[PDB]
Amino acid sequence: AKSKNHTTHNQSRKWHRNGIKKPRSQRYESLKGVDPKFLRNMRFAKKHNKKGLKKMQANNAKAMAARAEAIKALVVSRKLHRLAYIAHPKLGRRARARIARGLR
Amino acid sequence: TNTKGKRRGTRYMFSRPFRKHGVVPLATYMRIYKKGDIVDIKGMGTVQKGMPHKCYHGKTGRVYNVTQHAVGIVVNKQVKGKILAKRINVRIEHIKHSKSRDSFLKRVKENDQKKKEAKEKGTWVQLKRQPAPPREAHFVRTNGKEPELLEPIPYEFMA
Amino acid sequence: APSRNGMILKPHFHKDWQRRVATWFNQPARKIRRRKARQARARRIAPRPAAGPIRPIVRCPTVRYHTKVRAGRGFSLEELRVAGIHKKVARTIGISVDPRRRNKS
Amino acid sequence: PSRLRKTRKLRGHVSHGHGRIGKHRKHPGGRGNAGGMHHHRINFDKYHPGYFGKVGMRHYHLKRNQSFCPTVNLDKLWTLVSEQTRVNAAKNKTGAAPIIDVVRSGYYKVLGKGKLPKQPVIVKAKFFSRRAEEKIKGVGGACVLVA
Amino acid sequence: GVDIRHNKDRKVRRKEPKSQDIYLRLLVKLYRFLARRTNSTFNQVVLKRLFMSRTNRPPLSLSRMIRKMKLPGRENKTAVVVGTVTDDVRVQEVPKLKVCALRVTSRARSRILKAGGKILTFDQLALDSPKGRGTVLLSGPRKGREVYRHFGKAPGTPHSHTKPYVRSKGRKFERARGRRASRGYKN
RNA sequence: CCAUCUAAGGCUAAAUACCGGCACGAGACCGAUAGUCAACAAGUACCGUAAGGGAAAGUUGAAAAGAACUUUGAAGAGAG
RNA sequence: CGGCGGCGAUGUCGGCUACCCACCCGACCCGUCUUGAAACACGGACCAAGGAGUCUAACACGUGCGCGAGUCGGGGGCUACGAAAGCCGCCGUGGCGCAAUGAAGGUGAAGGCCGGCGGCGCGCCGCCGGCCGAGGUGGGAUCCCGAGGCCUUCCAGUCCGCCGAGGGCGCACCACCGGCCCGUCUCGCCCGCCGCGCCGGGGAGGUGGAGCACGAGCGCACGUGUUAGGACCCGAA
RNA sequence: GUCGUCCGACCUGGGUAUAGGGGCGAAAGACUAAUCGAACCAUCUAGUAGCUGGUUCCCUCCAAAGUUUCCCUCAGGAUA
RNA sequence: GCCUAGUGGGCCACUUUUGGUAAGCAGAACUGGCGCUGCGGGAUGAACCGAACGCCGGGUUAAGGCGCCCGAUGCCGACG
RNA sequence: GCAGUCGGCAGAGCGAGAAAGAGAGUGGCGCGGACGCUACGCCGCGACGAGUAGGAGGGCCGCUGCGGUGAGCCUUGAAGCCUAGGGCGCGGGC
RNA sequence: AGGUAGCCAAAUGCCUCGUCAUCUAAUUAGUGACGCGCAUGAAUGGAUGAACGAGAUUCCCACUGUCCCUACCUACUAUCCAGCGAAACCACAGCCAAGGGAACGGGCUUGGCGGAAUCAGCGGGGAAAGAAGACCCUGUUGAGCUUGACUCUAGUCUGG
RNA sequence: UGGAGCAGAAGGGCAAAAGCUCGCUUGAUCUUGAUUUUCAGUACGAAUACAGACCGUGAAAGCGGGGCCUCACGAUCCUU
RNA sequence: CCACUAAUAGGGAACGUGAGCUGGGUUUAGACCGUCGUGAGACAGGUUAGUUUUACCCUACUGAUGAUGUGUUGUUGCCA
Ligand SMILES: [Mg+2]
Ligand SMILES: [Mg+2]
Ligand SMILES: [Mg+2]
Ligand SMILES: [Mg+2]
Ligand SMILES: [Mg+2]
Ligand SMILES: [Mg+2]
Ligand SMILES: [Mg+2]
Ligand SMILES: [Mg+2]
Ligand SMILES: [Mg+2]
Ligand SMILES: [Mg+2]
Ligand SMILES: [Mg+2]
Ligand SMILES: [Mg+2]
Ligand SMILES: [Mg+2]
Ligand SMILES: [Mg+2]
Ligand SMILES: [Mg+2]
Ligand SMILES: [Mg+2]
Ligand SMILES: [Mg+2]
Ligand SMILES: [Mg+2]
Ligand SMILES: [Mg+2]
Ligand SMILES: [Mg+2]
Ligand SMILES: [Mg+2]
Ligand SMILES: [Mg+2]
Ligand SMILES: [Mg+2]
Ligand SMILES: [Mg+2]
Ligand SMILES: [Mg+2]
Ligand SMILES: [Mg+2]
Ligand SMILES: [Mg+2]
Ligand SMILES: [Mg+2]
Ligand SMILES: [Mg+2]
Ligand SMILES: [Mg+2]
Ligand SMILES: [Mg+2]
Ligand SMILES: [Mg+2]
Ligand SMILES: [Mg+2]
Ligand SMILES: [Mg+2]
Ligand SMILES: [Mg+2]
Ligand SMILES: [Mg+2]
Ligand SMILES: [Mg+2]
Ligand SMILES: [Mg+2]
Ligand SMILES: [Mg+2]
Ligand SMILES: [Mg+2]
Ligand SMILES: [Mg+2]
Ligand SMILES: [Mg+2]
Ligand SMILES: [Mg+2]
Ligand SMILES: [Mg+2]
Ligand SMILES: [Mg+2]
Ligand SMILES: [Mg+2]
Ligand SMILES: [Mg+2]
Ligand SMILES: [Mg+2]
Ligand SMILES: [Mg+2]
Ligand SMILES: [Mg+2]
Ligand SMILES: [Mg+2]
Ligand SMILES: [Mg+2]
Ligand SMILES: [Mg+2]
Ligand SMILES: [Mg+2]
Ligand SMILES: [Mg+2]
Ligand SMILES: [Mg+2]
Ligand SMILES: [Mg+2]
Ligand SMILES: [Mg+2]
Ligand SMILES: [Mg+2]
Ligand SMILES: [Mg+2]
Ligand SMILES: [Mg+2]
Ligand SMILES: [Mg+2]
Ligand SMILES: [Mg+2]
Ligand SMILES: [Mg+2]
Ligand SMILES: [Mg+2]
Ligand SMILES: [Mg+2]
Ligand SMILES: [Mg+2]
Ligand SMILES: [Mg+2]
Ligand SMILES: [Mg+2]
Repeated sequence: AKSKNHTTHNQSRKWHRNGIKKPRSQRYESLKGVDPKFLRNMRFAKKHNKKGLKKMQANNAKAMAARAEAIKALVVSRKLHRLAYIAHPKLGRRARARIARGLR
Repeated sequence: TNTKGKRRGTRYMFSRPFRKHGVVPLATYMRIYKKGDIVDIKGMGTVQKGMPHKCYHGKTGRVYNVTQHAVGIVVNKQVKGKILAKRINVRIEHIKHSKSRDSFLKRVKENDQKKKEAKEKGTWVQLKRQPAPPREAHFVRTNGKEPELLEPIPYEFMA
Repeated sequence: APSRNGMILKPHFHKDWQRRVATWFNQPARKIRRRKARQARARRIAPRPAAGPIRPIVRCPTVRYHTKVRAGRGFSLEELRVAGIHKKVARTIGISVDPRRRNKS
Repeated sequence: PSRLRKTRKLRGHVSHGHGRIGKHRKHPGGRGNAGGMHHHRINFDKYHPGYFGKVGMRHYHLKRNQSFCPTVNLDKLWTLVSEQTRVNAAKNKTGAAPIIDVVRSGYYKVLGKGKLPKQPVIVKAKFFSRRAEEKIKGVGGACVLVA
Repeated sequence: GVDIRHNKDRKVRRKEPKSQDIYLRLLVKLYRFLARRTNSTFNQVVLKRLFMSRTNRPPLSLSRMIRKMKLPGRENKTAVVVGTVTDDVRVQEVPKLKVCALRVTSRARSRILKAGGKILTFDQLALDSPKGRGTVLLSGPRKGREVYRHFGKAPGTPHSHTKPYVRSKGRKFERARGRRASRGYKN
């Protein structure tokens, strides 16, 4: 009783019924497999980013003034265009009313 | 059935090109691979260490980890009906920088360079690249000469 | 055969359990009969209390329960001796007696 | 209710929801947990890792009342006493701190999980966690061992 | 003959509550009218949340509701949940809360009402704010049930922190072969 | 060291069990191919040397008022 | 249609269907196993009656109800239908839940700021006090504020409602980063006392865990699925 | 019908003895109540079956697989 | 995201293709079919061509056809 | 989409290409008006409809028995059964 | 140990219808020999051999319907009638040729064609009936028997 | 230009080498995790980049945690 | 192979034809020999003994009555 050994016959149909989805790339991907020395130092950097917090607020409030002051320191046819202006509901309102104000 | 060997059927794939054997040229080793950089995988057979498997040869991926002599790359690999994002470790000899993204970088530099100027001049530039349009109506000058008359050749049995 | 994610179960039904199945359809009948036996006892011992003799205060052993006190089997012979009650007249005037129980405190 | 069962809608269909090719046979695969190491090994390893094998010491006559130690965290520590116990202790000025015996309420050990409200307390337990006692000292208070 | 697939034509979203509760159905009858005849999307989210099962309406504890109304900019404003407001006993101080809910547990009612707060029901919420202005819609943890610890990657695959189904837990219950390096392998 | 009993002799109700038996009561049960094998001359008739096996079979009508008398036929069976 | 016609009481009108018959076209006998049945595959002469996914237990998930950090009297007890229902709380014993981890001994779930003092050589490496205090980033249903504006002769001029550039707080949830707990490993300096010990406690960095990180469970009912039971029904040698 | 034997290891009635992994056998695995390469009866027992057969109302909506890997696996399961 | 039935005997054809003298043979790749599916056409027909189906009226087509069976040339059809 | 059946307590609008108010104040005779709406209902648009194994939904389809209900039916005739009668429903069936 | 005495194409010889003789018109048969004996052989008994045999073969005489080559007669049937009166079997049924088709049709396609109800015969067909193929294979189904199979055990030997 | 050798089958790879000859050695050591390969995206085996030790070697850059790569191997229970 | 003869051609029809026969040979159970096997047993190796069932159904076939029509009947006929 021999039988069929191997095929990949209906498989490309079955893979495409629910689709061959690309894997879900979202930002901030995981850090598994990165170099442990680099990751240990990165965790030390993240552990001490709060240390220079005063320099951040000092330079942030200083950069706010030096740019917020710097912003205000120196500061197709005569038929079809005209009909598109008259038949515009908000632009051609008084000019549309002028037709009746002549038509009386 | 076949064998599940790691280099099965890689006789021409991992072989060196003709008259390209021997010493690896040393600017292969001098290229800077950052995190997130897009590179192409191509297994050099001179170096037997760090060799990618044959299913990664000719695939393009994103570098997620850098070590002394090798990088980790996220590679799309289709496994029947699902595509997995591979975390592979492969040496510097078996990779090369992909040029597919550095023309998009050329396009974004000439697109922000065409947004930031001509805005003060008021005109409108184009940034989305249109496909190859139908050919414009043009005149064809036959100055003097009449178009040469072609006939099919008689069949002669060549050999 | 097992299906996907589920518990591994070991039902103890490999014996002939259906001969020895004890249904409880006589539960309210047992309750009603126990009740009538209780009132028959209470009517028989007419001024003596219905639950029975007085039971002593015992500390439960075995650390889960050793903060809790409960009713023991009987007052011990040294408790009756210090109370000045004969250990044979105690059960006649309604005192439970436990000869087996020591005191340690 | 037999009338809401699937077997009422299966009246008139030949194979009763079990297929014409592979039928409803008796026990195709063995009974119970048969073949858990042989032919159901993939299921047993994929969903029940650690089912086979023998780990750790035996203890022949285990009395579960011996290792009885119900624990309480410090966030539920004031739930053992009434509310007037907390608010009278809050309003008084003599420093008269109430006692919480957790053995009285039914616990043997105090672990310290939550934050503890800022007022003194005397806590009696059979055992204490280190973080529990240091939080009671930090809020101001005492840990009293009882047996 | 048209080449279209009909596998996902029928949406598998609830049109009505499966509950035959007449009080919930009168609430749904109110908020069908509100979610249809108003421009407010709050009323739509309220009506679709009134549809859901009990598991998709997990209870909201007092402390979670305290901290979600504690955020800056959410003062004098009504907490709305379409589930249960339950008591949380690890809470020492309860500030003034204006709450609308389907059910409030009895001790949570005592704590909120002794705190000087108001408990509304949804028919009162509709008469107070017909479009849900001045509302903070909240939910309980929808993964808070213990089924989700069993849900995920199969335990027995690498880096799979999924709780297995055990009859009991102990040293001889699912701890040996696939879980120690000494007993064959570790995942 | 400590703890706990005092073996190799004996009796003892109650709570507990009860598909046999005596007498009952009940039922979201079954309704004569069902329900016990057995609604009835049922562990009967019948079978096997034996151990054993083992049925079928309820219903006129309210009341037998169960058709006197006449006639054909030897009668069964008819017609009145 | 604000257009008309004809036929009518014992021989005619209508009745798609319903009984029989006629004709044209179509049309092989069902069930089953099978790649393939009208098969020279098997079962079926005909009719009536009977005749096959049930019940119990466990688990999983979903859904409904009640109560909810609890929940549950199922066992016991008190007071015709009713062997029911009601009650008990100093009957919650107990189960499951609120805590995990380790083989076990066992242990067991945030911290920062300020005042005082190259001891060392916690400027670094503990304790006295006070204060603030349960993380962050991105997305995120809802919701909040509002530069302006939604005409009826025209300027104001107020209130209400609506819309809105833009900016916010951000539910649940997801992804990532930190943080905390138990096992284990590596490094390293201290802190404690009734007994200063082969004592006890702490830190930094990884790593194993079915964890924590402001609960979600319990009981009941329904439905499916997997089992143990005669186990959908009939069948061995 | 034709045949073997028909004074002897002959034929035959009744009584008696041996009983089921046992008897008895001038031996064919023959006979042991039409049953024998292990009788018959009842029970365990509704023994188990990856194997055949069957599996009972209507309408509506959706709609496959015979492929991967592992298995004393190849007429079967687990897994995707 | 959960739960999950059925399936895990396949077969046929263009093109590629291995063994075999070859096979309505055995074995693969790609895609489409048949199985699971009626309909028009190939006289007939699992798979070929056209085309996929709620119950109907009008119209029109595809692939096939148009002496008669048998709808359609019963055209004063073209050139051999 | 429809709770807007908003009626001498009246004024009968909201299909219209273009974000929003048929807003309100103050200075400069005859007694009338279809239907609807078991909101688990009713109405309107558009696209679609093959199906084995299998899954799900709706059954004013059917049987038996129980709990409620129909001031139900029934010896002036119940169940059952027969019928070239009348019909209904896509059908189960009535 | 290397098969001795004997015997043989035997009931034992593949090649093989062995070679020679004899038997016949003609003999793969029979008998007598021959022995290189696939693979004869001595109480796993060898060789012989009267008498006996419902034992297996070959030839001859005699006799005959065994046959050439069939025919006729008799009894009981069959047949018909009176009385009596079953069973097997049965999807529906029943005329063919070719086609296609699960590769041998009663039905389908295309043709040939087709006429009530019946009797005696008949054995071509119904892949006729009879009995879930006994041959073959599969089953993680058995049973009878054997032993150098695995694991035991009655008995028995031996020691304490 | 490798037409030699690199332990072997074959293929790939290799020339101041990966071959041959010396010198010194024991990275063929201890310990976490991640990954590839077969894959169900499970184990084993094999492999790959890291990291933490402690070493070898070289003037040093470096290189080494077995063999130039593709093969050379083994769960639970038990024993040691 | 003998003999005759004009010649002593080859085939098919489920390798036509067993409810037509026969049963010599294959191919059950009895038994002998050779070879093989420790053995039970095996042998496209010899040898001997070994139950051949049913038609009355439908068709086909062969005969036998008849059947529709000419009004009924009979005689004589014709030949598709
Ligand atoms: Mg197969
Ligand atoms: Mg299954
Ligand atoms: Mg009592
Ligand atoms: Mg179906
Ligand atoms: Mg079936
Ligand atoms: Mg099913
Ligand atoms: Mg199956
Ligand atoms: Mg089953
Ligand atoms: Mg195995
Ligand atoms: Mg369509
Ligand atoms: Mg469909
Ligand atoms: Mg779908
Ligand atoms: Mg004594
Ligand atoms: Mg005694
Ligand atoms: Mg009867
Ligand atoms: Mg009856
Ligand atoms: Mg009976
Ligand atoms: Mg009768
Ligand atoms: Mg026709
Ligand atoms: Mg079948
Ligand atoms: Mg077949
Ligand atoms: Mg069929
Ligand atoms: Mg055929
Ligand atoms: Mg069959
Ligand atoms: Mg039959
Ligand atoms: Mg019936
Ligand atoms: Mg639930
Ligand atoms: Mg009663
Ligand atoms: Mg399940
Ligand atoms: Mg059964
Ligand atoms: Mg079952
Ligand atoms: Mg049986
Ligand atoms: Mg004898
Ligand atoms: Mg024999
Ligand atoms: Mg099988
Ligand atoms: Mg089969
Ligand atoms: Mg199968
Ligand atoms: Mg083939
Ligand atoms: Mg084949
Ligand atoms: Mg099939
Ligand atoms: Mg399809
Ligand atoms: Mg089709
Ligand atoms: Mg043709
Ligand atoms: Mg084509
Ligand atoms: Mg038409
Ligand atoms: Mg035609
Ligand atoms: Mg359909
Ligand atoms: Mg000799
Ligand atoms: Mg002769
Ligand atoms: Mg001779
Ligand atoms: Mg011999
Ligand atoms: Mg011999
Ligand atoms: Mg007669
Ligand atoms: Mg036939
Ligand atoms: Mg016909
Ligand atoms: Mg015949
Ligand atoms: Mg068979
Ligand atoms: Mg058989
Ligand atoms: Mg098998
Ligand atoms: Mg056996
Ligand atoms: Mg290292
Ligand atoms: Mg080397
Ligand atoms: Mg084992
Ligand atoms: Mg023949
Ligand atoms: Mg024949
Ligand atoms: Mg015969
Ligand atoms: Mg013979
Ligand atoms: Mg024989
Ligand atoms: Mg006859």
